Amino acid sequence: RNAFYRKLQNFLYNVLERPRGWAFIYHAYVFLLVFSCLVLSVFSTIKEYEKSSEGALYILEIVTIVVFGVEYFVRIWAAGCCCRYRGWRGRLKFARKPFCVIDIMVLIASIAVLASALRSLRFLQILRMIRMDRRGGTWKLLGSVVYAHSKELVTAWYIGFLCLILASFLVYLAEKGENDHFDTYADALWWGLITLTTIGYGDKYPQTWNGRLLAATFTLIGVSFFALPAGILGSGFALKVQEQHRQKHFE
Amino acid sequence: RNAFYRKLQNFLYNVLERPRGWAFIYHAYVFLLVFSCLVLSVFSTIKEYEKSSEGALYILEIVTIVVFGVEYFVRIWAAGCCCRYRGWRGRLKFARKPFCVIDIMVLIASIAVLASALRSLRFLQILRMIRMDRRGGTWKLLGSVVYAHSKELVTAWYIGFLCLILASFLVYLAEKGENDHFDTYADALWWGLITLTTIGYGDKYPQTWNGRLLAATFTLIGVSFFALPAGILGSGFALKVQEQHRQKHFE
Amino acid sequence: RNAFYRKLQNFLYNVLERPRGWAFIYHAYVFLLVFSCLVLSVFSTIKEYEKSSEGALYILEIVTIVVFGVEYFVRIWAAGCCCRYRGWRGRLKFARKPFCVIDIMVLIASIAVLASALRSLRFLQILRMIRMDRRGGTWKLLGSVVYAHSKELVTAWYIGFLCLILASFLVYLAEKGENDHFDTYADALWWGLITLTTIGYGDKYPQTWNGRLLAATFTLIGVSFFALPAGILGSGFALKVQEQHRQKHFE
Amino acid sequence: RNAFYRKLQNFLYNVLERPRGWAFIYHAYVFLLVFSCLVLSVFSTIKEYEKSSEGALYILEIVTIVVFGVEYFVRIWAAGCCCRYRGWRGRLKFARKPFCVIDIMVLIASIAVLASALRSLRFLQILRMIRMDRRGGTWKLLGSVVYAHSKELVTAWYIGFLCLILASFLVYLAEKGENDHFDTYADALWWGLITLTTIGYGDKYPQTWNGRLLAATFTLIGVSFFALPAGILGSGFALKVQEQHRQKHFE
Ligand SMILES: C#CCN(Cc1ccc(F)cc1)c1cc(C)c(NC(=O)OC)c(C)c1
Ligand SMILES: C#CCN(Cc1ccc(F)cc1)c1cc(C)c(NC(=O)OC)c(C)c1
Ligand SMILES: C#CCN(Cc1ccc(F)cc1)c1cc(C)c(NC(=O)OC)c(C)c1
Ligand SMILES: C#CCN(Cc1ccc(F)cc1)c1cc(C)c(NC(=O)OC)c(C)c1
Ligand SMILES: C#CCN(Cc1ccc(F)cc1)c1cc(C)c(NC(=O)OC)c(C)c1
Ligand SMILES: C#CCN(Cc1ccc(F)cc1)c1cc(C)c(NC(=O)OC)c(C)c1
Ligand SMILES: C#CCN(Cc1ccc(F)cc1)c1cc(C)c(NC(=O)OC)c(C)c1
Ligand SMILES: C#CCN(Cc1ccc(F)cc1)c1cc(C)c(NC(=O)OC)c(C)c1
Repeated sequence: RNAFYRKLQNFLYNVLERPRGWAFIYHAYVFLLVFSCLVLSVFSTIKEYEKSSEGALYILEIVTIVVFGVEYFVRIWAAGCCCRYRGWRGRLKFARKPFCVIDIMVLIASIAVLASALRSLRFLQILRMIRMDRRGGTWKLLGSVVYAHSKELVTAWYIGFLCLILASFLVYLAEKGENDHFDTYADALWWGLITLTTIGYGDKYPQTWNGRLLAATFTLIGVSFFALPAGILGSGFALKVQEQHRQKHFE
Repeated sequence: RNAFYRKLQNFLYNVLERPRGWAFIYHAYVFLLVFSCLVLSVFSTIKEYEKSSEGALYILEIVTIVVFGVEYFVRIWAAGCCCRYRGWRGRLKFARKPFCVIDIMVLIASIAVLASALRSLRFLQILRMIRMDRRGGTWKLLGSVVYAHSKELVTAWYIGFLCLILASFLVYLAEKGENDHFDTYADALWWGLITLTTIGYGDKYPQTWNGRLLAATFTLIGVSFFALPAGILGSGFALKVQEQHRQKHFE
Repeated sequence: RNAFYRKLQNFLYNVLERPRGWAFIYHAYVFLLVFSCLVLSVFSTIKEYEKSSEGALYILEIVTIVVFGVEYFVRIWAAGCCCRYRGWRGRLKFARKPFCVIDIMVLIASIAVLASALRSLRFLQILRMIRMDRRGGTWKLLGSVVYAHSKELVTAWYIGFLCLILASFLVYLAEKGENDHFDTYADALWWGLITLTTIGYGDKYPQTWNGRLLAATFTLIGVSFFALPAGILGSGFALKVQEQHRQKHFE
Repeated sequence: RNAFYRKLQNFLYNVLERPRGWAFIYHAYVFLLVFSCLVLSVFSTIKEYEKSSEGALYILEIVTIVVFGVEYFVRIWAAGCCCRYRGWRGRLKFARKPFCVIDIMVLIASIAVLASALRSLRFLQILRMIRMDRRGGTWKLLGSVVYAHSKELVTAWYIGFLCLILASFLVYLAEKGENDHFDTYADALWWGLITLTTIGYGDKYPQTWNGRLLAATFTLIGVSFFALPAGILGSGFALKVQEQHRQKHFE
């Protein structure tokens, strides 16, 4: 009874460790559970709906603690699949990795919390969401694509900042006394930031003909130069996928 | 008198079934008719304009029922073009497909409705709009492009969610008591969602210097990381078109 | 004295007709003049600043009429450069083209107007702006790129429309009586259109927990599926430039 | 003691002049210092927080003056690294370049200012931010990419302007008397500009059924044709990076 043993250990370590396919289904389900916990906590932040929120949240938190403990133990057991971590010493030295210790300390802290502390619960929940990666692949990919396109990101940032400063100063000059919205340069800078991002709250906006005339040009330039970085990064990601796919199809 | 018979049957089945060219003109016209029906229903949802809207909608609904019935019958007849569905048995077994039964049940239901029920009319109208595809090609193309770029979509979603949570929490801390807009963490989360998408209703916005200072950075990051997915998918679609066009030109 | 004659005629026809380089400077200057005329008319639409607006606009309109007449006559004269239009008969038959007759009728109409009619001035000014192309190249390029990417434009439009309808209906159901903003389905549709485009006026927005909860998902999907078409078309234009540049460098 | 001399001079000139790698760390730190100075000035523009703002700003301005003077002198000394600028005459003729004279005059002016003048401080601070490039590389790259994609930028601008004019005029006609927001054509143009950019202040918006019906189409077209330029430029930048990277990898 060792062929089935090794088969199961291999498959379980592969699914729980770096997955590639349908193994993501389990990760999606556990993510959905933790997300439901987070949403219930957010609902518990209110007074009207506090009752039902805590009623569900208590049992859901117990369930997620049970699930996380079981997952951690099965991961520790299946760690013997890799040729490096073998035996008692191998599994003992496996735990020294940052993420395993993070997991064990996290479940210890949350079990202590559950057994005015909701702030700690929020912190631990967002930290668990941070833990979802477990390998920093997202950060590495983002850093690679950002470094590849550093020159254009820098030029876009430079020109956008210059346009923001110029537009804010000109509008502040043109509407110093005729509009109470722009009473200090800080207010004009806030207006420029909120308009060149196209958020447009509406709390501030030019009213004199000078301000509207100057905006009709400077906002037209600034909106594009503020949307540029997202387009650059999206095209970078798409081109990287294209090149990777063609290269992998070659070999 | 069978060469013309087969010619007409072939051409009509090709036009009514998968079209490639000017056949889309008829589809566009029928879509325009159903869209006019939908708009008239929306106008009939109001009390001031109920009279004229209903007066037009009755006859337009009758016309569209007639058109859909004629189209269904001619499609059933022309189904004999394909080598698979032939004869009485072939045409009888043709109707078992999901979309043909959907069409027949749909026109039956709408004719029954026309012969406080406007909710059913709305449901059936949006269902007809769903039926416009008839092959799920849109869904398949979207799924293919999404699967191809899954890694970058995931990284963008992860970083955007983290930025949203961090910004909302920091602003909520900075404006707990000095601004009545942010009285619960749910309100801060709503503000963050509405600002990082650049919708910017204006119902909530920071007013203290802390909130504005923290936004000036976190919204700058979050707006880009929330615009990223659309750019990624658009570039994916464009690159897919380029590769498909070059490949088809090769052969 | 015929080498200089032909040299000047060739150069002037090339600059005035399809330009390629610094010839665009003259076009830019004339565009700036007509744009100034338009802006002065817009200022004349107001009562406070009517005086100075008309004072400048009268002389500017006279100047632009003079310039347009001179340009039309010199174009007619230089039309003899092309091997097709030659001599009296050639130049007479040249005028039959749609744009030349448009220009002559336009300057006739504007000279008649200048010699409560400001509406006609606005119409003729926007028409002159339309005339700026003179070849429909913009429309042809747009049509080509749109036709190339028709399938993805259609899928994006389909999914975006479905998302808009679903989100609007769900929010209307969730906020029929608890929010006076959503009192008819037309209002909910207007809100959905204004939110999925990220315009976000703020005149309408959900207030109940149901509406906010449903928006937190449906707007996240819809904003991306509404931004998709612009990204698709921009990537199409960029890829077309890349391919054209490489092809021209090949030959 | 001349091998170390030349080694240090070479390394310092390379780091202070065109950098390529970790040399950017020093530039980032000096940028952070000047940015802190700017933010403190902006805070000093207010009356409530003037005290602490000026208290920090005085010493920070002294520190930045010291740093800039030291940097200028060390740059002048290290200029001897280049084979062109050598000796007393070489270093003397080095200063004639626009940026060196700009820097020396700038530090002279700021030292004079520090030894109701805050407007001059703002001007000199934004000018120092302008000086951050020192080579105009950002402007050259932007100009190159803009020139490469000139045709599509022009077509997008043309169609977007036409759509803006048409939509504004139609909405103004449809809401001349029933909505006080649109009382002059200038107001309608302002509304169109603020809506087609998706800024959406909310100060103006259609209320009659005509205006909403016409917007539901014209804004849908205009939003895409106004977002087009940023997407075009972003894709251009990404494709330029791809081609440059492949070409450099070739050689
Ligand atoms: C102003 C501006 C942009 N920034 C700074 C910046 C970057 C990203 C941000 F998110 C915020 C601020 C910037 C601009 C330039 C030209 C350079 N180049 C340089 O100094 O080399 C001599 C550098 C090193 C930084
Ligand atoms: C254009 C413009 C403004 N800037 C530059 C800037 C910022 C702060 C300064 F103090 C000075 C210059 C800018 C713009 C965006 C969209 C982002 N976010 C982003 O790129 O996400 C990927 C950032 C990080 C900076
Ligand atoms: C937080 C976040 C994003 N999401 C979830 C998500 C995705 C799309 C949505 F639209 C909404 C939520 C996410 C993030 C990561 C790193 C992973 N990777 C992983 O767990 O493998 C170990 C997965 C499987 C999902
Ligand atoms: C960035 C960001 C936020 N997220 C990720 C997210 C969402 C919910 C969570 F609970 C957790 C993480 C996000 C953003 C967009 C634009 C979309 N829509 C889309 O991509 O359409 C193609 C989706 C589906 C998710
Ligand atoms: C709903 C939706 C989109 N539209 C219509 C549309 C297009 C552009 C607009 F700007 C507005 C409306 C649409 C959708 C599909 C699936 C098809 N395909 C089809 O019928 O072939 C069988 C067609 C022909 C049109
Ligand atoms: C997604 C979405 C909505 N739709 C589709 C749609 C429109 C009307 C219907 F009645 C039905 C379906 C849509 C979206 C945009 C941005 C545009 N404009 C554009 O693409 O400019 C290039 C158009 C022309 C249609
Ligand atoms: C209207 C419009 C766009 N513009 C002007 C413009 C450009 C950029 C701006 F930011 C602002 C205004 C424009 C349009 C066309 C067709 C041409 N072509 C031409 O005249 O050749 C005969 C030119 C030379 C300029
Ligand atoms: C589409 C549209 C409007 N236009 C064209 C236009 C402008 C003024 C006119 F008077 C006439 C035509 C437009 C749009 C944008 C985003 C920008 N900014 C930009 O591209 O940054 C890179 C500019 C410079 C012009």
